[PDB]
Amino acid sequence: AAPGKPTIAWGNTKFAIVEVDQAATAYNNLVKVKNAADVSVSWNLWNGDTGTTAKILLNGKEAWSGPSTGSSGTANFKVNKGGRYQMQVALCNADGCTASDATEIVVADTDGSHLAPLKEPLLEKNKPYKQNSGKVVGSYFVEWGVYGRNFTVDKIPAQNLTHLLYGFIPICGGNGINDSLKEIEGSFQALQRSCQGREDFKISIHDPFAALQKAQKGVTAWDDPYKGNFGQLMALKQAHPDLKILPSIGGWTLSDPFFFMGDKVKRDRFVGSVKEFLQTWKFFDGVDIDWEFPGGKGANPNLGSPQDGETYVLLMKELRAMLDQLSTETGRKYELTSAISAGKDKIDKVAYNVAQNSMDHIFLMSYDFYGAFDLKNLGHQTALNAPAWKPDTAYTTVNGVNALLAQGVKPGKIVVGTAMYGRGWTGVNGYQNNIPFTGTATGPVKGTWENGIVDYRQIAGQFMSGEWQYTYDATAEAPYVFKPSTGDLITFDDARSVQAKGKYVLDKQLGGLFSWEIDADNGDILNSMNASLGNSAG
Amino acid sequence: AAPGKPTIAWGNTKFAIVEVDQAATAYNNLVKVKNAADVSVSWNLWNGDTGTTAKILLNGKEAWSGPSTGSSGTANFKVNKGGRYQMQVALCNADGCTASDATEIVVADTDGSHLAPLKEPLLEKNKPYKQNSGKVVGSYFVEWGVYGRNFTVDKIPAQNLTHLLYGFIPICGGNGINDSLKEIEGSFQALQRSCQGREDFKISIHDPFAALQKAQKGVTAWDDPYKGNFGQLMALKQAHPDLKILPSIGGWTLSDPFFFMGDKVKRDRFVGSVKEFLQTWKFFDGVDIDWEFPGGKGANPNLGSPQDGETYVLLMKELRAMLDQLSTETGRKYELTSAISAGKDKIDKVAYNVAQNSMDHIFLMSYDFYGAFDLKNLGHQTALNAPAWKPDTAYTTVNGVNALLAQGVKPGKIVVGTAMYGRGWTGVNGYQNNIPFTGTATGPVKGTWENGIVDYRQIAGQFMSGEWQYTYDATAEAPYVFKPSTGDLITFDDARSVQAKGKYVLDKQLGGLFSWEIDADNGDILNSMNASLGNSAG
Repeated sequence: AAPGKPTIAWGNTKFAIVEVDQAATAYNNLVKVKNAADVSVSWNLWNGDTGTTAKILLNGKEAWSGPSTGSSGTANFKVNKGGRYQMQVALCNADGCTASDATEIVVADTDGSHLAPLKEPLLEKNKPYKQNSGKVVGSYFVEWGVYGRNFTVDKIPAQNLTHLLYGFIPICGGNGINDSLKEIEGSFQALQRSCQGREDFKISIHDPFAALQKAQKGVTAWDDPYKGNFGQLMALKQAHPDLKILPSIGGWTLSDPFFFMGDKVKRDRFVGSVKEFLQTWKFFDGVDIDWEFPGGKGANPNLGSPQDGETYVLLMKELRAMLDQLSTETGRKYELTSAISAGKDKIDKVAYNVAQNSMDHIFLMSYDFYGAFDLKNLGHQTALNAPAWKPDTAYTTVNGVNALLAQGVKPGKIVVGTAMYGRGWTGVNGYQNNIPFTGTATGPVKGTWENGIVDYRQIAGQFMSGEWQYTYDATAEAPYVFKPSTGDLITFDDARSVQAKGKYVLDKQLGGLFSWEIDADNGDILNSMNASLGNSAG
Repeated sequence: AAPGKPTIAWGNTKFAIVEVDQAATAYNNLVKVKNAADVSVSWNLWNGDTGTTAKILLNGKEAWSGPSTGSSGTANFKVNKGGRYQMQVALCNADGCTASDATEIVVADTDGSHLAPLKEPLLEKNKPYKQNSGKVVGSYFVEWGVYGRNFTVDKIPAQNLTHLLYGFIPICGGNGINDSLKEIEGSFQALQRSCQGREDFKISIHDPFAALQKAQKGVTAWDDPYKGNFGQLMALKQAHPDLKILPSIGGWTLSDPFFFMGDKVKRDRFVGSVKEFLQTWKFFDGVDIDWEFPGGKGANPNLGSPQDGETYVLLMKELRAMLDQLSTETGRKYELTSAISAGKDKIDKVAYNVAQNSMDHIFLMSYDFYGAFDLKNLGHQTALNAPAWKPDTAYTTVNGVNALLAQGVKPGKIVVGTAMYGRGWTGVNGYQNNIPFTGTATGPVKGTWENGIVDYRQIAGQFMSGEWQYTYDATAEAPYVFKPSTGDLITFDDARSVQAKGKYVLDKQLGGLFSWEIDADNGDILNSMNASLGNSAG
């Protein structure tokens, strides 16, 4: 007669293709890319003839086969695709096969193929939109917002975005390569711990704890291979297969390494590490280059050179050539984008009309025009246009857009930025005709996380009541709150300015809108971004 | 300054003192008694000075110590007591110690020290009693009731018992030693699989799957070392520390090995295997010996000898001497009990007046007096007394008790049995004066699980309506249902007969009441057992 029915032995059922070492702090030791997961099963025959051949089946397809020589057995085999499988053990003899009940096993991959969709309800005032305009709707998610700000991937109103940028992936390098990090306590040392044993000019993960190890909704079990931001990004991708997730390389304190990329040896090393990073972390859909800024004038006063524009253009052609190869090997579409300065002075330094051919989108940083970094020159930090009182204002969204169009950049490539925070000053005095902006400040406003910067959420929450006057400047197309008693003044974006920006994009045929940073919004800014571009309410 | 704060690495947190191999069917390979569990921890220092010495603390007491030579570490140490501990990793230097947040680890033992109390609500008609009479209230739980009967440890109304007997632990041995098992399909072969490589005359587990591996409430996780009946018995003991759990060795089909114990070599081997079993499975509180029966007349017609009574008495003195040693080594009290035949003919074969000195309780099997095993002689299967119509009836509870008292057994040692099932016949005919019991049967009643036997629950549920007449015989003190049309007749115990038995115990100063088998009751029998002995309603 046919063999008796085997019983799957209790044992581990979660295996990984890409493994994360749990007692490793250096990137190089933290991640192990294998070709396949090593799976193992054991069975007991409590009752009956043990058959003559034992088989392991994954979804009814044989993964292993061997002689059934006893009451218990163990099979070791390799699984090369991530997913959840129904595993069965079958005992066979000339009279037939007897299969065990199925046990589900999990083969993890950076695909997020083994995960359940992270599908969370929209919070605060976020409202549902359908992404039907065909315009980009983007925002940045910051790796460190998981601590004090406590804004985790599960809180992102994901259906309201087309593009999610992850700030920020660092470039390895010590003294001389990453000095701007030193201004932030423990930041420089964390990068040297993460980069131990790794070559300078290779990409790494800044905070491996927040990125891969912190338990977050959906990746809370001890044995989940991927936890933290990466693990929830994999799951969110299961839930929204259309959302493009781009790693952002660079930023204000992480831009120093780009200034050395004039050396091709270093550039090729960098480009090869990014190819490797995308092959390691499969849920990412391309790369975002946030070099602040070719020519200098970023965090480090000692860097900047006239060669910068050329290295920038070569870097984009080369990344594009590696993304094009990756695309054809994998069958996916990889995007190459870049966040650039909106100042005409910085735009002038690069040949965007040339660089645009390697790029999918150009994220125009049309924010930070004015702030507590300047106490003498007050103005609208993100206005579309120049104010009435100073028509020649240099820093304007339109000046930014016009500079690029002038170079020959196609309008469709340009994604306009919106701020989800305001910048302010305290002690504004000596203003004329009631425009506090004509006065001078004595300091920076008390901020949410840090001085001079305020989360929109808190602006919306506390500063639109009490002594706070509110004015919507309709010439510049920008709002501002002012508290006369203390001279506190804040420049920010609101649902109306965002609407002005959204209509502008439509009129000029620009590419979409993006914002910095999603954690700071209460939903008003994102709702407005979606609405103004013509996305349908869901 | 003091070291930074370490982060416990994700990893296994469940270790075992006594380990169960998960791909082993033979008792000898299934269980491994170690002196201590082997515990392991890893940590990462994401931020700060790694200190100079690393320590592992279990509830603030150091378990391991070593040089802190980096950002990550691993400690391996031994824990010798089961329990749940708050584990912390601390980094120390001359400026102070910095302790991690606590991670709970589980060190499993057969104590059930690592488990949460299995504290389940009473089901069906079970009502709560306080065990204040000081009388024994016992019942048997059968290992195989977990399948078809589907009665698991979580369904036992545990607060309503003083003693729980687990049926049945087998004695190893093949051809000639365990032939009675052969009458039950696969039973003999299961014992040979369990006993592979183990000496004849050593105790084993019949069904290791039901006993240790079947997922049951409270022991459902893959990594719980103890699942099945044993695992839930450990947990139930956490919940009811006062309930005595006794393994029952023997029974109807497992009694054959006792007949060879006249050879001391075999007896000593048996006694040593039981000491070992109690040291392995710590939630057990002594041993129950169910030798059916010294002198023969059990399942095997080829066994029985006049020496049996002597071997029985020696076996009890020797078990007692090993339990007395175990008690003093552990500081616990171990009970030695025995289930014996209530027939005067079988009682006469042993010197109970002598054996009683080694025994805590004698479970008098005052049930099975009559059944479908005899179609010509009908009678009350568990009556206290003789019926009016046959005053000389041999098989009676009182005849059973009287035989022992006559031998000199102390009344206090005697625990009277109650049935939680009925035995019946079909086609009763030729009865006189309306007593179906004066007729003859033609077969056995259709039973619940098997022919001739009915669960009380089903008697209570289906046969006290319809054509079923009901009569309570107040002379014998026993009820019976009869269906005249088919001649179906059933003898059983009910709440009134149990009350009669309970008052008898009180009057005669007997030890308590016990029943066979708890799965079959709906609560009526147990309620009555508790009530009749004078236990207070809770």
